[PDB]
Amino acid sequence: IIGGEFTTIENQPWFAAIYRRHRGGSVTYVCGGSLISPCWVISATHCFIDYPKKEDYIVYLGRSRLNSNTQGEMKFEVENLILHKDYSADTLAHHNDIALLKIRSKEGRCAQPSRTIQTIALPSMYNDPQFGTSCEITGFGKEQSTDYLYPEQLKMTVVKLISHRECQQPHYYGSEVTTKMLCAADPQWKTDSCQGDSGGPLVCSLQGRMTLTGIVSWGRGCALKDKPGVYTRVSHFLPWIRSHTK
Ligand SMILES: N=C(N)c1ccc2cc(C(=O)Nc3ccccc3)ccc2c1
Repeated sequence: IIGGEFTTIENQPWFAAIYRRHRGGSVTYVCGGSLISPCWVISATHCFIDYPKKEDYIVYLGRSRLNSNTQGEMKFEVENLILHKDYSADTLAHHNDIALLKIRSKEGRCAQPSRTIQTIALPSMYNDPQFGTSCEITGFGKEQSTDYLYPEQLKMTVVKLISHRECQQPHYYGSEVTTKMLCAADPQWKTDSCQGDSGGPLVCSLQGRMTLTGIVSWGRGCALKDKPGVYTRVSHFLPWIRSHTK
């Protein structure tokens, strides 16, 4: 997250921290995710497509720091890694950038909801917030594009949704951004998601309900002028999510 504020997991209790185990035992951070039901975390297929072995992943819920075992956190392995069969990547745009991770503790249990571990509601069909609505993003991604390290403390920021017609303007993304994607950015271009925030949530309060409107997917650079963050439009994928979690 470029700009924004440092936060803790009690403020974003649906946030999942996803890591990967390498040959030799080193563990590195991969992407964010969101808890949609006790056994299911939703994220972005581009985070996993090049390393599709479910055994390599570690998922934490209730974790506030990249290298601390936060009090109350829960650690999980991935029982089922579901990648979207029509996922694809263009030079900038990622398509069907959505994935499901069925999670299990070493005892075979799903998440236990608590003050610091909670689900986030899915959106309803054909009912996303209007352009100009403020939504929040959360993640352990880069603080500056030139950084190679990720921040130790979880961050959040607030951005505004941008219409499809504005996002398809020539100086924005043209025809590369589709109706299955949602743009969101800072009008002053000082805060955004960045590399390492992929898979994480874009949460919008809609009609008084906190909702997982989007999933961090792609963007040209980070916090660049006329280059919004692009998010998978979760409401489009409700049939896919329902069918793949049944
Ligand atoms: N400007 C943004 N909001 C934004 C969002 C997501 C991003 C993802 C990556 C990224 O590294 N994606 C990726 C990583 C590995 C394989 C495929 C895509 C880089 C910059 C981003 C900026």
